[PDB]
Amino acid sequence: GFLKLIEIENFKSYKGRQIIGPFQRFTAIIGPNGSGKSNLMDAISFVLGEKTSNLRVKTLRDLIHGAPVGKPAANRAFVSMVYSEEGAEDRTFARVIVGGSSEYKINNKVVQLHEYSEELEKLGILIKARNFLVFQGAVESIAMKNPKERTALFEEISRSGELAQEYDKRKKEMGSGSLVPRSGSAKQAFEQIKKERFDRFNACFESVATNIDEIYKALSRNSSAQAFLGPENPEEPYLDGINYNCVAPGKRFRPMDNLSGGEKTVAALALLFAIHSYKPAPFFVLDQIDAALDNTNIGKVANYIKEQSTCNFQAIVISLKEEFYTKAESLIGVYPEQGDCVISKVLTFDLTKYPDAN
Amino acid sequence: QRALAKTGAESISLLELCRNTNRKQAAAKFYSFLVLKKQQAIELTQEEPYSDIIATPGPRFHGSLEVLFQ
Repeated sequence: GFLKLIEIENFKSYKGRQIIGPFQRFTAIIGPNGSGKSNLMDAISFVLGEKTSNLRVKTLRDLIHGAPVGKPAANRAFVSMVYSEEGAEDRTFARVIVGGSSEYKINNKVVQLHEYSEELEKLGILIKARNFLVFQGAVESIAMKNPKERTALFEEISRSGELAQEYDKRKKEMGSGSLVPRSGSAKQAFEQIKKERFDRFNACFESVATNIDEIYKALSRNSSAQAFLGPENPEEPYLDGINYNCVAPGKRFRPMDNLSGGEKTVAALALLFAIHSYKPAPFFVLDQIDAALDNTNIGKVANYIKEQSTCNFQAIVISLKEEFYTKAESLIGVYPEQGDCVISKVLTFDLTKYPDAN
Repeated sequence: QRALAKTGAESISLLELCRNTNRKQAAAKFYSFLVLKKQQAIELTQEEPYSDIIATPGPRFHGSLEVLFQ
């Protein structure tokens, strides 16, 4: 389905109860320099299960509006997501701050964090892999990360990582760690967990690896572009790194680290979207991924999103660049209101009423 | 003397401002409303999501408002 709207109450700078959205299939969040856009990113992360340690605060209660100046505005706060799916009633996922503790709710009924995470997983929202959300300044790292860290992401998404413990145990029992490892039974038991881990991992990796080239072609709009994912260890891919290499469109092969910030961004988005072909997320939240893109690549990314936002995924972007955000269907504009603490509020603007022409 | 005669209205409708503009121009007017609000040159009201956005004078003076409401 799709993220229909966010409801926020007294969360960081979002004082009072505010409706964010409704979102269209392609919506941009914009506004002047301030804390409101980054706080909305944090609100989305919060309701989608982020740990307090990653929300720029020391304690959970510091997320309540007014805590930065020692005077919280309420004893409670929440962020709520309304999730919509054709042929089903709206489902509301909420995380409430009560008594300095987080309470999770689905359709206003309290659940434990485990069931909350489980229900989001069945919609394609993985709160550990977090492959649906890209933070400001982070998009290029998706293409540039250590290969071994890419393997970790594939082990989390594919659940092959759940087998790593039994794997390590059977490997040692087979003689790993001895000077000269030597048994038919232990060999078989290690070959069996090896195959199980291999099969889980490969179901994810082969899907992503076989779709990334077409996606990278579709983003840089060029047959000359090529993208390759390959394991350092083909017999046991989960043991070593997953290599990511691209041939920039119409350019000659350079080893990735020589690509421009813009080129790295496009390669990172291809990977992001290739992951989506294996375990699709209903929406992406992309924070300033256009920062290093020139106008040509901005056009190509927005075109890909637009043709994809017609019911493959929903795109919620935060952008500082009118070249990008004017290609969205609607705008959420964040603005400040004076107070003891700065207050953020929003406006909504429908761009589809105006011709994108002359 | 020429400045005194540049009278204005009690409110400005964003949707009226954006009538017969293209998408980039309309977005820029929307964005200008956000900036003017940050500068406290205007107050903003929007009755419901995606309704008209109405600007009224804010608690700070601001120059060149006949440019921004054109």
